[PDB]
Amino acid sequence: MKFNPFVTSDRSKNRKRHFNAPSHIRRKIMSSPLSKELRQKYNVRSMPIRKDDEVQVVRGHYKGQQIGKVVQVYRKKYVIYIERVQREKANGTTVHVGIHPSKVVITRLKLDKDRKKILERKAKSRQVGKEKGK
Amino acid sequence: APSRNGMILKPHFHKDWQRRVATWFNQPARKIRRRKARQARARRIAPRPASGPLRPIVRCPTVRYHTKVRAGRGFSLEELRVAGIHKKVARTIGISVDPRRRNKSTESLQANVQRLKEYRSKLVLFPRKPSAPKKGDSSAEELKLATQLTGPVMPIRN
Amino acid sequence: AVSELAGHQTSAESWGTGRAVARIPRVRGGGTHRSGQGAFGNMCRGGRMFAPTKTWRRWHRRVNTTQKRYAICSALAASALPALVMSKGHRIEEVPELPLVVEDKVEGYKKTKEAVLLLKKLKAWNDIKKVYASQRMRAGKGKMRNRRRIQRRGPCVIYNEDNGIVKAFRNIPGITLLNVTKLNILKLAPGGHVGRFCIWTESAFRKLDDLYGTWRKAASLKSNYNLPMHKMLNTDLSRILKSPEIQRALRAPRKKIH
RNA sequence: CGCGACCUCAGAUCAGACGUGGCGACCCGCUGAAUUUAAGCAUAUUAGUCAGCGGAGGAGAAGAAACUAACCAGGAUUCCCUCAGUAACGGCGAGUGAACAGGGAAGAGCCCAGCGCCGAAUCCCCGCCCCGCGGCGGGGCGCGGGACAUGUGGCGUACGGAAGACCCGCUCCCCGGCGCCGCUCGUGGGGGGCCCAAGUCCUUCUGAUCGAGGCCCAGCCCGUGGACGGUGUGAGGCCGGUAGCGGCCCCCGGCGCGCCGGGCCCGGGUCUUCCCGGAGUCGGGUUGCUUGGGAAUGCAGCCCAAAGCGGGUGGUAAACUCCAUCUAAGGCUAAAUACCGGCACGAGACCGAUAGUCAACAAGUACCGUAAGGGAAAGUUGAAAAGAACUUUGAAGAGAGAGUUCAAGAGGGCGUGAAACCGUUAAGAGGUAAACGGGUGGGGUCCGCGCAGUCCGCCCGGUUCAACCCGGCGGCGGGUCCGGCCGU
RNA sequence: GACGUCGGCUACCCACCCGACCCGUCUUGAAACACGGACCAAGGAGUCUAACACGUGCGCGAGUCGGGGGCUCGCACGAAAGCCGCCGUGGCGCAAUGAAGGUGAAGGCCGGCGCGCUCGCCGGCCGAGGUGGGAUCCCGAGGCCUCUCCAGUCCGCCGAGGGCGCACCACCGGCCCGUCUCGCCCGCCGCGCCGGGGAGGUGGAGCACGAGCGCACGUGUUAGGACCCGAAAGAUGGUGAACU
RNA sequence: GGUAUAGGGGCGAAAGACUAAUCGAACCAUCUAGUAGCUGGUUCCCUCCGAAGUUUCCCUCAGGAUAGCUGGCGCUCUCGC
RNA sequence: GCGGGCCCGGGUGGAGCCGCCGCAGGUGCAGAUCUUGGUGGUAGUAGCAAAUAUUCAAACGAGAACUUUGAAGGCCGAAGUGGAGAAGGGUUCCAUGUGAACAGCAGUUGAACAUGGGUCAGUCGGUCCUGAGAGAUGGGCGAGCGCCGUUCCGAAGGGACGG
RNA sequence: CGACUCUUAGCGGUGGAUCACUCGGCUCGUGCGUCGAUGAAGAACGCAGCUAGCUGCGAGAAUUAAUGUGAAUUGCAGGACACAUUGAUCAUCGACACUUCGAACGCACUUGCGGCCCCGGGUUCCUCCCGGGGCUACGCCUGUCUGAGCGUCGCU
Ligand SMILES: [Mg+2]
Ligand SMILES: [Mg+2]
Ligand SMILES: [Mg+2]
Ligand SMILES: [Mg+2]
Ligand SMILES: [Mg+2]
Ligand SMILES: [Mg+2]
Ligand SMILES: [Mg+2]
Ligand SMILES: [Mg+2]
Ligand SMILES: [Mg+2]
Ligand SMILES: [Mg+2]
Ligand SMILES: [Mg+2]
Ligand SMILES: [Mg+2]
Ligand SMILES: [Mg+2]
Ligand SMILES: [Mg+2]
Ligand SMILES: [Mg+2]
Ligand SMILES: [Mg+2]
Ligand SMILES: [Mg+2]
Ligand SMILES: [Mg+2]
Ligand SMILES: [Mg+2]
Ligand SMILES: [Mg+2]
Ligand SMILES: [Mg+2]
Ligand SMILES: [Mg+2]
Ligand SMILES: [Mg+2]
Ligand SMILES: [Mg+2]
Ligand SMILES: [Mg+2]
Ligand SMILES: [Mg+2]
Ligand SMILES: [Mg+2]
Ligand SMILES: [Mg+2]
Ligand SMILES: [Mg+2]
Ligand SMILES: [Mg+2]
Ligand SMILES: [Mg+2]
Ligand SMILES: [Mg+2]
Ligand SMILES: [Mg+2]
Repeated sequence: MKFNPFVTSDRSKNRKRHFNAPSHIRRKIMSSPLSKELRQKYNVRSMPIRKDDEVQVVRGHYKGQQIGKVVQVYRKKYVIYIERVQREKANGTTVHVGIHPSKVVITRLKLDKDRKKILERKAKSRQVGKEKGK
Repeated sequence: APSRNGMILKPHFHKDWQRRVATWFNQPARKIRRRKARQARARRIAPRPASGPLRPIVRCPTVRYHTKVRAGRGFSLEELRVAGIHKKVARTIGISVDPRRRNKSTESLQANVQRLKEYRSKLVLFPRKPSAPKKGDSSAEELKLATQLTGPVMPIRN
Repeated sequence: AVSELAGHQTSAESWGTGRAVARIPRVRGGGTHRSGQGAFGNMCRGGRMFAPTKTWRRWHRRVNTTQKRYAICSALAASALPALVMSKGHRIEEVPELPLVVEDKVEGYKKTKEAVLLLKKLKAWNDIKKVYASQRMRAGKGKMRNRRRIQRRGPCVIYNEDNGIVKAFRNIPGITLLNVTKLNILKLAPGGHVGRFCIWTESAFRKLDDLYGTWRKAASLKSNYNLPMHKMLNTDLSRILKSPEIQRALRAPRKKIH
């Protein structure tokens, strides 16, 4: 149960905040879980999705064990485009099918300086939390 | 129109009373705010009583009561002179002083002087600086208690 | 309440007789759809509701303190009598004793696992199972008014002093925590029904006589209060009816149907 | 015949500042009605209300008795309960209508003129030096100016004050900077940023699960986290969040420490000697408004117009006589109080697109009037546009095929798609308009049988254990209350 | 009687016999040549606050109470709930009657002291009077009997008759306050234009061994917009001589 | 064409004429949901009981108060015991 | 089921819903010349009749009574159905293209719609002057926003020549 | 059996009622409680590659600088950026900038007329002319300067 008297806990207000969030907040919203191997290695639950990651589809029509690269991140529509997750239009044109990040597991990260910093911060915070628990 | 023995009533609702209706949905919030302010004020003066300065003994006019005893606004100047406390000094130690109150009876004067003496007896005058000057109490009776005095100081009982 | 300005923000005058209209105030002038249409009436579109709701309605009701104590004592007494607790729907079949009183070490709990283990040991976990099975969406407009989820009320836990027991029994659905000195009738009798299953603590159980007192002793914590007297002592009608004293003073019944 | 001071009065694109307007929910000062009630209506009521004008703040106003009382007295102002629908007012009709005391919230007291003592001991402006200077200050150096004796500053104001006499114990408060340790209660003060638990486990539905069954104990794991929202349904564990005296990184505010520049030689009690009061003001007559205030409650234009053991008040006008209580005609002050406007949040037994604000949407918009002003209608494909490629008739609008989708029997005002009304198909009927109630008959629609439906349920005739014993287990009732607890 | 046959009251259509004028409203009188009405969908009219009166339910009860305030939580459920030398300041009730100064509810019996003087003063006793009707309770002769005659404590029904008599009603008395008439005495700190008492009528929303307080529900009457819609009007502030 | 006269006001060779399609008192907003003893309307079923247009008073006669007619809630008793 | 209504079967629909014990209300429509929205008979009906009038051939075009071209017959008959302005309008002006909607028939046409383009000043006018009038300062009034008045209760010209 | 008309049913039309959804309202409550001559509220006109409206912005005109975050915006192209770089977008926002009217301020409101200083084009300050920059409103306080008076006085 929520106790902080400054949190929303309102259906319409939470929906308004979700659908009107700025781009940098939408980046945090569009986060996907890491694979079990990556979770074991980096000790990180989930990370925001990026344009150059390897992605497996967990739910939907395109569910499978294939590994595909992210084509682009469409934050306005809260969706991402994957390499081989595409459909044929009427005239034969190929169009990418949008998959929500929450239904996607990352099997390989695009490691940059900022990504490493985020991984270290998350791991240190989790370590501090588990030390507090003990 | 009257009908078979009802009371003759004259409601005072001929003005635009609905314009000036005062609701009381603010009552619990008002009480909470008052309690928070009271606690903050008590915390600001850590060793001083939260109620405030000592109040004198007062008898009520209007023969209806004629016997109850309540708290007065402050001790009169004659009572301070008899007790030996300067009027300007008294307000700085927590003694209520007002200059309008007269003194007709000897019994009330003596009762208030005795009350002032009793208050002075149980008073812990902290030193102005960490070093102890004259009239400051010993450090023995300074760590023994540094808490508020809940309720009125020396409550009045009839 | 509705806004005081609702429907009267327009300036509408009623067209007089001699015109096919029906003597209703209508919007004055303009080249709009809302022109000569109708306003100020509860039967008109837009209009104003009949007898608009006011904020100064008597929302709050007053109950005597003695009656509130009477009701809370009746609910506390009805916490006994396993028939009434069963009638409330609580799964009380395997509980070793309905006046379930537990040691004071429960206040020392600080983790939910200890709480669920204790509940399973006392065999009161079936109530939590029923609460889990009762979770579903509310029907009607309440979903869009922050009342989307509904569930069954579960067991109540009464403690003497707070030592972390609430945090342990905080994430278990259906469990309500009450203090002895501030027992609430709204939670001891949910829905106005007097039956309710409560789990007591030894200190809390012993404080009951100090809170209300017996018939021959005062409350000792309430300034002037005593337990209410019984209107009748021998409540069992069956025993009274077939008692020898009554049977000796009865006529022979007439049960021959004519 | 001019110059030099002073008093009154002008000019400035003279040096440096200040006011103007807006909002106005709450507040202050004026002005100020009529609808309405009195079953008519003129006094009254509506009502010191709406309309109009002026002036501020975060609150405003008020405020420390020219008071209340008549008691064994109380003691600034403001607000709550009660006093009280009472005293009182009123074609004594309708109606109007306080104050005191009592219990509380909060609580804080003071300063001038005059009277007098100090060599104007006082203040403003310009120049230079030092500090800091983004809410322009402090000190020093200037025979540099000005204001002020038609009165500045120090002491001092009704609770008495000033000066001497000599009784008593003794000498820290404030302002501006330089830095410093404690991160200062929602249990780390305010603002911002980045983060911290656990199934996408096995089958099985579906277009898609967040559905169903199961998984060392309601089931697997977390739980100080089982709120909420999103994700192709109904998710504690997919994601953001949620709980936490959880963490880290910056800014700000506040309380304390050492230093510098400073300002500051600051008492109480008794006695003695002097001093101590706001004028066209009080008050009286008058008239108008207002009030519960009634031979006049308050505010006023006009006339009269003061005194100092005086003046005011003591709810019936006047005289005489004692009592009680304050010291008006000068000024300041936070708190308890109000807040339909503004900024940022939280919540709901409220409405759910003819409802809820006029406005869920490019709404004070389109549009109307010369103008003051008036003022709408209007949400929904689909999970994903995957928004119908391509073939064919037609000039095209439009169709026929094909294709997408679970579904276009969802095709761009596209969710569900009622009634009024319309076309067509199937059936019935038809010269007293149609339609209706009661009673039958005929024809259809399907429903329930049946290839007899003769419907069962007990008693009677034509593979093991009850009867009866042994052992174990559990239960019922009883009294010698057999014994103890329990209990009136 | 059973593979083109059964049962289907009600609804689909049609036919026949009888009945049968269009609803709502004003009205003595409506089918009316009285008014409203083409049809369908959605909205649409006795509400809320306050004051009373009565009835009902609950708690306490000569008491009752929560107004406001204060102490516990940082509000998830909570602006709830619990508590108070505030438990009562204060309201209502427990005492009424006069304009007011004021007064203010018990008598009766017994013996004595003054002349028992229907009057005053001393000690004891009973403590809301009496009459009539009074639901219920108490006593109750006797009867009914019991397989035979007598005796017989017991479990019964009826029980003539005799009583204590709830609540309430009617009447007769008593008491309290105002007022009228006739009167005789009592006390003192101050002996008076002092104060008190009696009898007999009358006026009062009174007493005469109590019943209210708080909450909730319903009805009825009001003030409010007041079940909904409807004027001819009045007032305040602004805009127009582009027509005339 | 420019300008002046603005609502109890203007202007009028005078008709109560004109004053933005309104003039025996213009338009706009508010008081205002002004008042009406006067018209119209007033939303589900079943069961039980069931009226009056009459007396008196009222600037009372299309309306009220008051008695009468009605309903509901009871209570006090008697009994084919 | 007397009734208010209710329980099942079938079809469509695609995401929430109901019973019971209590609580609360903006809780039940046939009417109010009720409000809003929609739809009928009338009805393929009234009507598309004020100002003399059209005809032939060709072209574009799927399509011609209405467009264009040529010919013929007419009217407006210099107070015009002609050529230019003011007020007002505001892109309606010009070129190209479409024929969805509008031009009460039609249209190959338009003042419709969509693309673009177009207004050139010392001499033509505003700008300057004052008229009827309006309106500041000084002054007066007014509780006040402001009003009275334009020479009236004003130290009202900041200009110029010569030295 | 025709056509028309009446009732019922299936399907197809007009219409958008009902139900379910809701980034919107209404009500209560908490904290804060801040406009302007250093130019407020409001209004006008402009600003995007393709841009009408809404929203945002002001000739630095769909935003500049700085801080935090860290790989996009997106209807299409174009692309800047190397995302091992102050570095795309976002949020914060303390620096800078902020057209014309408007208390609106040189005079009036036509965007018309002026005056006082400085600089440049032209000059070789030379006045015309052109461009740019700073001033020029009312009331009022302190002070300065220049003044008036048959106001009250002093010397000659
Ligand atoms: Mg206090
Ligand atoms: Mg009247
Ligand atoms: Mg009337
Ligand atoms: Mg009248
Ligand atoms: Mg008045
Ligand atoms: Mg003041
Ligand atoms: Mg007072
Ligand atoms: Mg009272
Ligand atoms: Mg002085
Ligand atoms: Mg979800
Ligand atoms: Mg969830
Ligand atoms: Mg998580
Ligand atoms: Mg008197
Ligand atoms: Mg709407
Ligand atoms: Mg549809
Ligand atoms: Mg009538
Ligand atoms: Mg008639
Ligand atoms: Mg009829
Ligand atoms: Mg009609
Ligand atoms: Mg309806
Ligand atoms: Mg009544
Ligand atoms: Mg009206
Ligand atoms: Mg009148
Ligand atoms: Mg005439
Ligand atoms: Mg009405
Ligand atoms: Mg009448
Ligand atoms: Mg009856
Ligand atoms: Mg009958
Ligand atoms: Mg025709
Ligand atoms: Mg001719
Ligand atoms: Mg021409
Ligand atoms: Mg053209
Ligand atoms: Mg046409």
